[PDB]
Amino acid sequence: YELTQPPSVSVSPGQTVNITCSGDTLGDKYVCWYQQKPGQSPVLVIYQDTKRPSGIPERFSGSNSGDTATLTVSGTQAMDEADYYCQAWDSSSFVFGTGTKVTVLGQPKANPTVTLFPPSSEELQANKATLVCLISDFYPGAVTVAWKADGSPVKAGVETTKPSKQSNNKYAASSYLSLTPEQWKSHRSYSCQVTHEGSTVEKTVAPT
Amino acid sequence: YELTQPPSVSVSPGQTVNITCSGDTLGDKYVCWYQQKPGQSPVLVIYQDTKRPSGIPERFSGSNSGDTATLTVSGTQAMDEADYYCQAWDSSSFVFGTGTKVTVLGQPKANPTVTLFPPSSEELQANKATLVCLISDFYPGAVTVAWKADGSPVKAGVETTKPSKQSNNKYAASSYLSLTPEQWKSHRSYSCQVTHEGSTVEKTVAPT
Amino acid sequence: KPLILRDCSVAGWLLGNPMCDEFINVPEWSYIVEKANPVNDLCYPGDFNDYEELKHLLSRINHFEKIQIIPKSSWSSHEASLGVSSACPYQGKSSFFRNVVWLIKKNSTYPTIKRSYNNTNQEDLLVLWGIHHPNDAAEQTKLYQNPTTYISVGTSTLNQRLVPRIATRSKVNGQSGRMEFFWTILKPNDAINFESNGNFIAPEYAYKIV
Amino acid sequence: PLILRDCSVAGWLLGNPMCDANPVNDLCYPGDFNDYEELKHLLSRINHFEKIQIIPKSSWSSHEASLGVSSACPYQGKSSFFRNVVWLIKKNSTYPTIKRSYNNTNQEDLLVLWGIHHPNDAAEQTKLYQNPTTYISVGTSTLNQRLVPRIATRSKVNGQSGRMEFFWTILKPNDAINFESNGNFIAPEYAYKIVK
Amino acid sequence: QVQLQESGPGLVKPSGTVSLTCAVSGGSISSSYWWSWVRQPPGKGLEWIGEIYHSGNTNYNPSLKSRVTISVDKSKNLFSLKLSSVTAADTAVYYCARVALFDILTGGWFDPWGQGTLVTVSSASTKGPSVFPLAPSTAALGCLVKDYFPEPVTVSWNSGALTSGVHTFPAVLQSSGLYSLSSVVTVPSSSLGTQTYICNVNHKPSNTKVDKRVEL
Amino acid sequence: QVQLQESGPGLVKPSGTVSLTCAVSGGSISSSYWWSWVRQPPGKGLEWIGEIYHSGNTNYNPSLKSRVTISVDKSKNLFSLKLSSVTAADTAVYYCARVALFDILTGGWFDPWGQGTLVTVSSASTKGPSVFPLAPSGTAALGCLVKDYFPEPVTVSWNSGALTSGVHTFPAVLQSSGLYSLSSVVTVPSSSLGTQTYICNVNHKPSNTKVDKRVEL
Ligand SMILES: *[C@@H]1O[C@H](CO[C@@H]2O[C@@H](C)[C@@H](O)[C@@H](O)[C@@H]2O)[C@@H](O[C@@H]2O[C@H](CO)[C@@H](O)[C@H](O)[C@H]2NC(C)=O)[C@H](O)[C@H]1NC(C)=O
Repeated sequence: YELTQPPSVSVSPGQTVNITCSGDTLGDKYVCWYQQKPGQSPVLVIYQDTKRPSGIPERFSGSNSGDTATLTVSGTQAMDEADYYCQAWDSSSFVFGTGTKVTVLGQPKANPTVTLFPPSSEELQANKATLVCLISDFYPGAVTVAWKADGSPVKAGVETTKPSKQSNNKYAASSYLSLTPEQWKSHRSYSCQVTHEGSTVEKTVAPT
Repeated sequence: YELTQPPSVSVSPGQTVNITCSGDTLGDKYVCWYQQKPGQSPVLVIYQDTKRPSGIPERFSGSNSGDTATLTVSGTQAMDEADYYCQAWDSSSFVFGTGTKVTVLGQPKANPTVTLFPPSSEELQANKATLVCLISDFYPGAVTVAWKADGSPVKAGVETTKPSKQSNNKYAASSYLSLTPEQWKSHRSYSCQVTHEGSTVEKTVAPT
Repeated sequence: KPLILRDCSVAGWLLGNPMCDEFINVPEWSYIVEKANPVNDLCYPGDFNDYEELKHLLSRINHFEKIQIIPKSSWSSHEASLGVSSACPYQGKSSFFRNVVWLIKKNSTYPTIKRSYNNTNQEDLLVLWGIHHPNDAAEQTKLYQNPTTYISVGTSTLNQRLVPRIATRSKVNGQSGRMEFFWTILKPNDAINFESNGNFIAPEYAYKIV
Repeated sequence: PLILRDCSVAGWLLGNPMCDANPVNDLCYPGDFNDYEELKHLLSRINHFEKIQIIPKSSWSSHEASLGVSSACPYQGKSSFFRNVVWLIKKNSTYPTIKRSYNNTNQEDLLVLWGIHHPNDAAEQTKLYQNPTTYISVGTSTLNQRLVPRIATRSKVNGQSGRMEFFWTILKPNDAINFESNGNFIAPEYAYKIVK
Repeated sequence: QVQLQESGPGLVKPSGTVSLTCAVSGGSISSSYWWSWVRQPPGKGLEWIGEIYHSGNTNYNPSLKSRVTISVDKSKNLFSLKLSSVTAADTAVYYCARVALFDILTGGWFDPWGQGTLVTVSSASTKGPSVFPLAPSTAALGCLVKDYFPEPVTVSWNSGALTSGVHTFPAVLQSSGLYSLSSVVTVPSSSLGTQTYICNVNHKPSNTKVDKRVEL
Repeated sequence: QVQLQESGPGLVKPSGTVSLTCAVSGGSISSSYWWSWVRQPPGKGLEWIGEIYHSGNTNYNPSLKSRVTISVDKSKNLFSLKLSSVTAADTAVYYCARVALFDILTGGWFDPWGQGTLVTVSSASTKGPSVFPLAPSGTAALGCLVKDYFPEPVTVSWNSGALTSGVHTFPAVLQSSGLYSLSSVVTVPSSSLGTQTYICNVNHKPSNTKVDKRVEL
């Protein structure tokens, strides 16, 4: 059983934000919601679809219908910026959603700049090959990176960092594709696709 | 349960017209009748076989026996020209008749002229193929259009407009047979049969 | 154990008035009595012949039991479920007394009914039946097809022939017609005979008494 | 003879999970048992008592017959319900109208039990049965019952702010019991053969 | 007098759900009446969908029973319709009506009706029309205005100069979800070679203006 | 108020066993609650491991059932977790939590959670990094790749601290080998390429690594 969430959502301070959670016949199950801030433990904000624990502000509310559960935060505040998870139960297993990052907009939106480096000639001599994709100067700090080899998706050998705040307060991230010299020459093209706020930017390198 | 009605009837002004409704063992059921004018809601004229609602003129009457119910309108007027439906109940379901269009003859009978257009040379290049059958200058405004491919009936891809009044007050209607360029060339002939007042007129086209 | 009625009258409960509010779990009773003033008597308006006598009779009774004597499905030439009225609603739709059957015409025909039930029990049977007095001639044809009709009920101690009085009457519970209900005590080994070509309200359930 | 300990008569008939005089537990999910005293009197003069299945739980192909459970009736640490009766709830986003009838073709009287759930609030009514306004119709040749669920928040008994009302009747041989409901129906699966 | 009023989304995408509500004024939902939904596709017959009683009791059309739901809100004095998994065949005008029982026998009559509301089932979005010539072999010629969305399209001939013998047919909704119509003009055969004919198609929703000359 | 507290090693060699214990305060284990373990790898989602009741009854995640065990000590008011045959994929923050049943329906909610504890699964030891040039192809971007070092941190400067503008040093990444890696980039005008020399200064004190690399064109 899978609970699907959007990876990230944005909301201006004072506005209302929606967090969705999808699963098969979710409307028959009771859903719960947890808030997690960086470096802290999850906090129950909504249990049993619509119920609030004591000490939880009234602006938090939840609902469930069909195959989609929704956490709603009205009059959102800066302290509400966190990761949010939904959870349900199915066949002797508790299931957590993939998680949604909620950003309260405190600065203008910035597009990411993408730089892709092919393996250096020196690394190839050491019988190694690492593709480096650098992502910087973007807001909010949410990003999806996808690697492509000859137009086909790549999962093996991909390692990616979590977005981190720069000095300017604009987030940055990096992604590495580790290959062998043989694998590197095997394909004719490689791509580093970076998705940020519905916009996808890619860079390309070719083995010569 | 099916309730069958005649598709159309004609009647001179001042004369009496009868509208029949047929179904299995209809004589045991109470039948109701509704008047509907174009773009308006149905209007109850007869309920419980013979009863008239308040505001309904006395010249309207109904009867039921055997397997056929009859709506009767004596001294018909121009304001009585409308569609009429019968209605009954059977096995937890309400059932409406197929409907009868009652035309009060306000002008001489006119035969329809039928023109069938093959797909245009421009449309075929746009990877489309539409046969257009145009029917015009006929009275009363009642028509049955049937499409044939190599003499065989066609229902799929058929769309037909309801008869509409021209400037001269003679009704017109149109029917479309939508095909793919492949489907169009597959057969050697296509036909548009038009039935009006017991008389059938047809036109034929062939891909050349 | 005694049967104390609430809201529903004796006639209403015996006939099986849908509108009767009563929870009832034990089908074994000694006797049956109604409240001094019943809220609903008959859902379809009409009269109950020898009502006072019947109520008195069902008071001093040692055992009261309900039994099915003529199954509704046994009417193979007539329609036993379609006949209903808005005066006796059930779950929003038209219905009828549960314990008696409102027979109406099947197709364009209402064949003459010849049915007889013999009391093979060891107890006296309380059998109820009725006649429908329709609104007008048009309704007579609509329900029973035949214009001039009759109901014949015979036992060893009873000889009855009924003719429906067709007349428009004031609307009670939305009905301009009426129904007249009759009853007799069928002794063990005695049989009751029914004959009708229309307007017959036939029994389905009777009551064993001691 | 069957001498019961700790569990009540109502508890044993319904199938209280912890159950298998003064009873510690009457109903695990809080509520009432109508005509309880009368039932006990009836179950006194019995020569033979036997349990029978009249409506298989698997026969509910359009409704959910196992998911509905409460913490008030625990079993092995997890939520459960009365064994002999079925807590029907919505399957997917739908609760189709129930029209079910069982006819007693045995030679003995049948003790049939059923119930209605009075949910905590409106939000719970929709969650369990989907349909907002609902009813239960129970009919025999001698019985006519129509129930409407009373939606109200009540004091927590066994952790529940809702209640259940249970009913019973004696189904005579050749007599049939009919059920109709679009929600809040706690349906019988097992009935009891009794002999005077 | 009792009045009934339908309202809801007039455009619904395929596999989606038609969601309608019927407001009742001048009377109470809590009556001996039943409340029903009836639909009618353009230029076709009436079809009973289902009904509901204030107690919650419902009855549906068996052919629709799989994907239909009817509920009632006594507090707001309305009842509603839900039709899921919709197709092009579900494009119709939807009526709500009040149903009254006969004094004797099953069934009832529908009075009064609501004004009705059109629900279009199409996955289409704003699109400009293609225009093709309907060339003649008196004679008849016209223009075919195909695959546009949504309504309406206005067609004139020679910039409004040619109006006699001109008939512009109603639009039809194809199974693809795109509308189509034609505009024809009947003319004498001898005039064909000596006269030029130009149709002027206009589709405001997409701001499309197409002029097409019909040749021989 | 009920408080839960995780405790355990935090460093585990591959093929070894992660052994954690959860102390329960403010409440008794012998309750109607269930007691659960949940883990989260860095920058990833929550994953349910399993649960236990005070009677000893358990339920596990089917994907972990092969190598996971959960026990409970009613007397010491704690419950514990054993995860054997561990890999780099088992490096995560582990939470213990209290689970309460809904009044109606299956399932439950998690409250309260423990503070959590990090368990690192890596056979890695102190290792020096390799340094490779990231040559460029209006401005241009060039950098240095600092690969396969342990442990943190690594500092990178450019032209011995003379060049600080346009310099961005990215955070480290934890590879599946258990070894860190990062990059340091600097954006410079394209025209200056060839008329200017750029040198990155990688330093990894734990291995006494001082590497200067000139990024060519
Ligand atoms: C967030 O979503 C709500 C939607 O409200 C409903 O609840 C959801 C859980 C889901 O079931 C939706 O399908 C529901 O519509 C938005 O608020 C609604 O907006 C609609 C207009 O589309 C309006 O008709 C409703 O009245 C609104 N309801 C409320 C309570 O405000 C809201 O706009 C969404 N916010 C964002 C930022 O997308």
